[PDB]
Amino acid sequence: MDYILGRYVKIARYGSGGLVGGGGKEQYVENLVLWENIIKTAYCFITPSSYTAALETANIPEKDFSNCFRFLKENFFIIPGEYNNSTENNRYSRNFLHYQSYGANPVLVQDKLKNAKVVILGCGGIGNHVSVILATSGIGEIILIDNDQIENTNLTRQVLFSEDDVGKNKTEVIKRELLKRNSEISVSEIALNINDYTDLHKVPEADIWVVSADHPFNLINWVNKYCVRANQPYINAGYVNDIAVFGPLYVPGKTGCYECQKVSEKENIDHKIKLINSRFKPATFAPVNNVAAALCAADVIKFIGKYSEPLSLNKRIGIWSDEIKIHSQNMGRSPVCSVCGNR
Amino acid sequence: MDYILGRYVKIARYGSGGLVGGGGKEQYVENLVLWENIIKTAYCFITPSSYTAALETANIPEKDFSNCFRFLKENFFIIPGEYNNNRYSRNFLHYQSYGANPVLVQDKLKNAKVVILGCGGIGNHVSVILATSGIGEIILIDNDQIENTNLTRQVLFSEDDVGKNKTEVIKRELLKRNSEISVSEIALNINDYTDLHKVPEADIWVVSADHPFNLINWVNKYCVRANQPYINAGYVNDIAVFGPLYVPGKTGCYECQKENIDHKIKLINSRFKPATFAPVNNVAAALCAADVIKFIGKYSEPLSLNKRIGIWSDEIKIHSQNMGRSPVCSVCG
Amino acid sequence: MDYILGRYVKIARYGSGGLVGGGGKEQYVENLVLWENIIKTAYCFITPSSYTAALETANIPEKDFSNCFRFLKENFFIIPGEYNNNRYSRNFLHYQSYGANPVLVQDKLKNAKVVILGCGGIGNHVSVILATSGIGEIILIDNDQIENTNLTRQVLFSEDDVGKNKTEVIKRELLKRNSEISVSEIALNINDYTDLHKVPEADIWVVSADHPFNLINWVNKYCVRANQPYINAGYVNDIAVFGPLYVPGKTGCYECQKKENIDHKIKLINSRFKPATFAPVNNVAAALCAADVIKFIGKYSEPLSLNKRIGIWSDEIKIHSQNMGRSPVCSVCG
Amino acid sequence: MDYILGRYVKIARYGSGGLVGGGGKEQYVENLVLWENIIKTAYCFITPSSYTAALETANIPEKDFSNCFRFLKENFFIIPGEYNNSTENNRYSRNFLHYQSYGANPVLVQDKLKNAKVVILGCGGIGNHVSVILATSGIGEIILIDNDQIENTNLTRQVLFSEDDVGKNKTEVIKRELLKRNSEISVSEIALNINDYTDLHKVPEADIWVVSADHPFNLINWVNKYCVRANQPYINAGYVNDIAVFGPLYVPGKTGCYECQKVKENIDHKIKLINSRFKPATFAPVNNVAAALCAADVIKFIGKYSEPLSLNKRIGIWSDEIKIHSQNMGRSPVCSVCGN
Amino acid sequence: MRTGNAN
Amino acid sequence: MRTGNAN
Ligand SMILES: [Zn+2]
Ligand SMILES: [Zn+2]
Ligand SMILES: [Zn+2]
Ligand SMILES: [Zn+2]
Repeated sequence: MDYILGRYVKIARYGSGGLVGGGGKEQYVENLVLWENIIKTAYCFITPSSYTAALETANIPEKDFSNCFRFLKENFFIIPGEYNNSTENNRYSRNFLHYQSYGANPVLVQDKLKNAKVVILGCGGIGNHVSVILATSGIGEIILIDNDQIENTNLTRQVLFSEDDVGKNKTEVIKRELLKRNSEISVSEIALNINDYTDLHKVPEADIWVVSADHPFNLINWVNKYCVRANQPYINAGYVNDIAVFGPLYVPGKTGCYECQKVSEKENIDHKIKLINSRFKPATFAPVNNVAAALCAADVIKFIGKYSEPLSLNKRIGIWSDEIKIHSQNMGRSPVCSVCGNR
Repeated sequence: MDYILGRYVKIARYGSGGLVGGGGKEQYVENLVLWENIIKTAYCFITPSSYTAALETANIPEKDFSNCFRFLKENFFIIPGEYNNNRYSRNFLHYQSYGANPVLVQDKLKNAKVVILGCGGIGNHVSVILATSGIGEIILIDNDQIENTNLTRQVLFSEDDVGKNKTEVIKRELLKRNSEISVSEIALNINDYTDLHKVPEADIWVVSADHPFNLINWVNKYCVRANQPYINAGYVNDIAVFGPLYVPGKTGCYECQKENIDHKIKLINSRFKPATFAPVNNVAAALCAADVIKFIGKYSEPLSLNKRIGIWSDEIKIHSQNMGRSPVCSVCG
Repeated sequence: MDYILGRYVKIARYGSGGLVGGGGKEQYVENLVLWENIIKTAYCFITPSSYTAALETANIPEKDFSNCFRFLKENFFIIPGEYNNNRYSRNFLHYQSYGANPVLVQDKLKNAKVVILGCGGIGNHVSVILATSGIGEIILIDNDQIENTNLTRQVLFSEDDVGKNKTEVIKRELLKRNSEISVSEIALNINDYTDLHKVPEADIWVVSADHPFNLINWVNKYCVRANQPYINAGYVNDIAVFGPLYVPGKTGCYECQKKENIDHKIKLINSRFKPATFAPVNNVAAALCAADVIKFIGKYSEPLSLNKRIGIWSDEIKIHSQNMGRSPVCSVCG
Repeated sequence: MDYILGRYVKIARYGSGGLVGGGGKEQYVENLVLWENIIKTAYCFITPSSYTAALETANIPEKDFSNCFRFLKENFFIIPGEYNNSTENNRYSRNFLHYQSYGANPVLVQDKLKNAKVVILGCGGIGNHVSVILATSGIGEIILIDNDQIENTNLTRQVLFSEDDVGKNKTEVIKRELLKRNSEISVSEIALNINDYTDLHKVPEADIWVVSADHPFNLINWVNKYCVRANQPYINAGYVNDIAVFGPLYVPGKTGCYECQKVKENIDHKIKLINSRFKPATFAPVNNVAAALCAADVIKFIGKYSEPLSLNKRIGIWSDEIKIHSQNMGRSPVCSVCGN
Repeated sequence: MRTGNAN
Repeated sequence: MRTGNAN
């Protein structure tokens, strides 16, 4: 069995030794002689080589080679050579490097993506962006669920839409834009907006529901109730004005649900509150929408792909746009929950 | 002068009083009587109203009405009626919520010129947000063709487009989206420093190209000597990076803060391809676009002034590296 | 298999023989012949050596050498050469001295999450120990602002920080000190039992907020039902207190071992209560709390406060332990 | 002639009667009637009140009031009303209930601190922790003595240091950090390591020397000898691996000194090599314990409101079992150093 | 000791 | 304890 050095690894002389790899897996090795040995060993695996065929090629002690080989293999800097057959004319080539860097066999991850079915419940700015990431990452089946028409004020965040698309159904437009980008995948549309809780029975079972429609106010509560009963994974994403929000990612039997961590009367002011709130329109900002959409999609890809833990497991995550700030809200499982208890 | 309640204000009974606003400016008012007075006050401004008319209309004590009015004014929950009004309608809500006059912001965007230096994943996303936000002129600079592998991160590109100039395809998709803007293409990759003189002066340069492996250093030196604002955005594998935003004389710049081993490293690094991942690409690009919009709009401080900001994707993490001005930096001062 | 003498070993001539070791493992060897045989044996392992090779190197009988060897090995005065492998270097000697492999302990810390429920005197001191020891994720929970009065014992805070949120400033200061870790903040004070649901699952919760007076009773009850390990620390005026370290299914809980006009008067007096805070007392509670957390997660030594509430006096030379073992009749558990 | 109930007093229904006070002074009163009377009495002093004014609001006979009053007074559960004449906003006010509970006037303790001078000899782990406590409690002048620079391994115990401070002198960084926390005090630094005994003459006179420097092995023997000759008070603090150690606090003419209770060629070579390789198994919790209790003794020694624990004692606190022990270090008239 | 912790 | 302090 051959191993091969991942193309996503880089190396720098730093401090006393150097750095190996880049991004989150980047390792600072303080020992010069160790760092030096790691690169001599790495170099032996540029070409797909079994441990000893690569060993017969280096000029360091056999036991020293093992330490360095252990470091490289554990950090996924070298990988099984089988992991490296994407046709090279394979569209998902750059995605394959991602999967490899997490220690996964990218062909198996890709196949899970191919076999998955994702419901996009809401086709606004978040649905737009999530659906396109998913299509181009090769999710095999996407069901678009929205009954809204395109408006000109939409064009600021809703990335798939042209000026000429104003007036069309969002779902019809998303679908053609998706099939322009990946003709291999399957897209269907349901002309529906959830207004009853019973409307949710019209939503088909899928690997996951991506829930972004904010109307009505308690859409998420119905979605959550329905999905806990139906054993149906979902992820929520959205924004509150300038804050981008994603999570929780609900996984039946595994995570907490939306309700786990959850425990006016004067009529003259109750009416004032309801008018003020009826007039509400979010201070939409495309960068906010997009960060929310992007992280939601990453978690969908990880959830289906299985090669890394999604970030929004047991958490609702808020990213601020006018400060450097991420804050999570606890949505871990409560044994006293009124929705997902079931025991 | 009239005031009006912003459409972005939401109100909720909460705790011992209630919430007023949403997002970063969300305010928790511990006192119920106060919260109820703020509501009565805000209701007076649903349609534009002067301070005196609303004092009469809200039937509450002057000392209480004045406190609630100042509260709402200070948080830009009510704003001058003159700031109220449209394809950028929603953006206007955003600018209003920072206490800007949105017409004046929009005018600044309409009259700006932005260089997109690199038209891969980051440039794609940034250019589309800038275009749909109303930046008046966009100059795309890249000489690469579209490849099938591009389609995972490069949102503007279709299958029919593999083979064509990146710059070409970006331009027509930007113009299908916002026709009111003007898009220039410059068929150029920066293979020597001298090349930068071809990149035109602009309000800002967005610098996204990761070719070669020393480009930001070249760009830094040029924009320093040429009094040219720029912003960097990229990724290191699974980490999204944006910043710093360099402002001539106002901020810091990028440079403020054995043999047989050597050919081995050089070779390995020569084989490097980044582990790209669209969600990461999109995060870096979105936050870069926000900073560009803030820089030219002037309504809020861009996040990456004096900072290089990383966002991780395998964990919940933002981190900024200090890049404030150095008295003894080689490059500036 | 190489063995090596740990660097924390110390030897001195004393009484009839001498001392081998330093600290709690220090041993008085009365027999001078045996003491000398121990040192001649230790000497063969100053640089790492296999048993057989050191035996040939030492000029003492196979019988004595085996014995002195086992003496050194069982006291972790000599350790496997592999344990000898840096930021965490002095912690490394600490783990070695307990017979642990430092890198394996360090990996357990790296992989742990700790909730710091309360970001005053104790939280300040606990969180900085945990962060610089390499605890991987720390969750800071407090809704308080820093006051000029905090500075006496809230060591991470400065006059320039007066007015900012404690969580925000702790995070900055923890990250200045170890950029390798992750720190989270939750802007929350526990003013009702219900608020404990906002506090996430962790390896252990470090509980130390002065108010509400019955916060530890709410925490105890929440943690038993949630199966959440927690440790309490604080003080009763001049007495430093830490413990119990509650471990689901394993220890007792905080509740296990324990007139009209008067109750009114008692209630009034007690409601005016302010503790006689003193940084030394605070820092002692916090340090020994943090030691129990590191031991609890690192699994190299028994935490002291398992089943125990421990008081260290500051005006007397005195430590006293109260037994908090499981009770079948406990109102919360059992 | 007003008395006030201290805020630090708590009472508890417990056992047959109940508890009065919290901490070292906690008293269990077995008799429910007497304890109820102590409550009724304490309640009369919630507001600043003379004995007779308080008595006037008591509903108990005078003999019982009087006994309960004397009980509260002797334990400092009630204190002179003027001892409470701070501002709740004074930077040092937290500590003030601490002083009150020992029967001291906080204003006066605080004045003693503000006028004191403390030499910190050794700016490692112990020095870091002692000096911030001392700085934030209001010791008026702190002189920091160390020639070492900050490395990366320091960061486990050396609380005032950050990653950014690596390469810098310990004294400069400590000074920057102490003045950030308390800009009302004075901090000076001397760039010195005690290499020879003679070097000790370069260390200034002060109220007390806090001695925790890292090298040589016999630094305390030097410091002891010097301080005995110079009539200089000092406190030693440190650790022996997992045991936190503080004491003795040496007071000229009053306490014993360090040397007071001091009781083969090849083998000796081996010992000497083994001992030259020695490096302590440092651990922040142990460091922090030793430093805290050292600082406590320094504050009491200068503030004068309670007796330092380590007078005539070297005190050990174990970290892997529940154990404190003291070593007798009282005066020997026969001592080689401070004797005859 | 016999009484509860302040914090 | 029976040996001198490290620092
Ligand atoms: Zn639930
Ligand atoms: Zn510069
Ligand atoms: Zn119990
Ligand atoms: Zn003596």
